Amino acid sequence: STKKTQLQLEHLLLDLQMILNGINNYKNPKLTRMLTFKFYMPKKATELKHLQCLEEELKPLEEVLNLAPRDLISNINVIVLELKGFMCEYADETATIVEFLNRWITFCQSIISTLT
Amino acid sequence: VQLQESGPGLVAPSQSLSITCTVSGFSLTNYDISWIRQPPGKGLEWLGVIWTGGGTNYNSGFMSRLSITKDNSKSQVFLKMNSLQTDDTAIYYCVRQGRSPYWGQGTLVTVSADIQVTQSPSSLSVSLGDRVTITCKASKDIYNRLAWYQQKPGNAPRLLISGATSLETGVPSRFSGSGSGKDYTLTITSLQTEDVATYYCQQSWDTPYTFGGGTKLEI
Repeated sequence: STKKTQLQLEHLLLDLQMILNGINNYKNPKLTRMLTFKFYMPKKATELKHLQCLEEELKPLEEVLNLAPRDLISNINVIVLELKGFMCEYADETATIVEFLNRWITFCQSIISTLT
Repeated sequence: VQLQESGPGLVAPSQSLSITCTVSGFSLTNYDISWIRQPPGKGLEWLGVIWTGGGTNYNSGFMSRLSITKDNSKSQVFLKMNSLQTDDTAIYYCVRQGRSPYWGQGTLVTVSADIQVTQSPSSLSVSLGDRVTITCKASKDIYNRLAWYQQKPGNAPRLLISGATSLETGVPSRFSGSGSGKDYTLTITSLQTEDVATYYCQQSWDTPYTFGGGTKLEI
């Protein structure tokens, strides 16, 4: 159901914005250290099956968040698994946690803006 | 894509070591740059990195005498090292630290007179057609940030596998990587003469980006 799909995408989008806003708008004395870690990034992310590329990075994501999260990542894991239904292709450029979260937020907004 | 190291050749301990890494085919605004060195008869060691966005991280054993800087407009990265001693004699490489790291040629500098990575075995005497397994165990989870390199004497390391399991284009199907969290394996099937070399793993999850001790494969 394109309906249920968008409540899950809206839910996935919110969870990612919660993490972004929690490391952007927050004291964070570990920000500089957290920012050193590099995330693998999707070569292309336009179909829901490309969420495979997000799932594979959930374990490093949780680890980085721990340096300042299990519940949020586990909640995200369930939604990704529901939405994705392949072989992830990664770009060569790697990204900081903020660039990583921004890319997948943008991805959700692209997909949310194609079923409504 | 090219990274070209320009160094002094021979330096006295009274002077500082200055090496310029000039890059082509990509922008320093898009990639982190690491510096590596390899002493004459020894393995590889990671010296430091300058992040895409400007800051740096240095190996704790060098952090008081090392300086890495860069000029985004000129596509150049600069290494400066002071308090030189004879053991700073080494081939110095700059590395584009993307998912599949891209290495410079390396330049030899001669001075005038932490996640541990356990790689096993250190040496392998073997025969053609054989299949060999080299293991690279990390002291912590490294989330597949593990590369395998093949080195023949007189040449820079060649990237075989990146991201634990991704075979680099141009590298024969005989090579494969596997592993998941702490334990990673390189497997070479149908051993051929062109595989005689020393193999190294490197983790790039957390700094310092440490190498394994090497596996020398001789037939």
